[PDB]
Amino acid sequence: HWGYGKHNGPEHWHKDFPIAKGERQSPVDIDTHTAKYDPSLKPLSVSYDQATSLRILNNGHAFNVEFDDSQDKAVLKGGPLDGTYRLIQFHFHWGSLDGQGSEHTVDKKKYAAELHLVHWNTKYGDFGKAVQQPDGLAVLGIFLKVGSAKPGLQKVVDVLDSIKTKGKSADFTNFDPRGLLPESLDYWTYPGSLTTPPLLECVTWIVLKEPISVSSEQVLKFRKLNFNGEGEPEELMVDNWRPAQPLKNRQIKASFK
Ligand SMILES: CCCC[Se]C[C@H](O)C[Se]c1ccc(S(N)(=O)=O)cc1
Ligand SMILES: [Zn+2]
Repeated sequence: HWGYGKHNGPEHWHKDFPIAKGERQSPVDIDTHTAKYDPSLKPLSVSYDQATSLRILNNGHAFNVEFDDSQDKAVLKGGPLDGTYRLIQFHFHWGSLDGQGSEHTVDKKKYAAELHLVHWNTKYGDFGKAVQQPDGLAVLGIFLKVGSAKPGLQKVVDVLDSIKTKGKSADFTNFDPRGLLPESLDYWTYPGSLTTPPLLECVTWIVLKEPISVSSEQVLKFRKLNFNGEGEPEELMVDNWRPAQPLKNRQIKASFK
């Protein structure tokens, strides 16, 4: 099965998922000098005041914080988007060392980690339908750098001991994802894909320019997670990131000058 090892990692994925070599794959390097300011892009609208978190799951590739998406409770609108996109889950990608871990890069700079807040277009009715559509998903990407602690991340860090291994889940109610945002909502945007199999070309990527700061102790706790199931030999959950893919016939747009 696919993963991030020597034998099943990103360079192998094309054999089961040929769209891996497609025309709008993610992530990409954001060349900040080549991205064009698009004065017609709107401010992002992030409306998370009524978000209902439910559960946290170790899926063997990352951990997902899942939300109630059965109503318009936590939505993303505006920016490059037409219509309303409902928050379904967030997860991270991170490194074994602070100098790697992000999926997107900025002028080839790798951050320690990257947060993905995943949303689906409500005109398609459910997430499974939305991933079959070129405008089905909107993923809000936020870089993490190591420095000062992020206080709004700590409730996530403290539960990870309870979901160490693949298939473990824990109740995770009343978590406020607004605590993970930076101050500025300035962003880059481009059409892309899921960054894991099945690599479907269904994502409007919205990547915030301002990173959030997390502490070394916070990311060290991410790196204590396991890819393996309980009672299997330990394989630390680190370097769960896909490298940058060819931009091909795409333009990255900036919301800011
Ligand atoms: C069977 C249900 C529908 C088929 Se999609 C299969 C599975 O649910 C992957 Se969900 C996924 C979401 C976000 C990302 S990312 N890193 O943000 O681009 C990656 C994957
Ligand atoms: Zn992701």
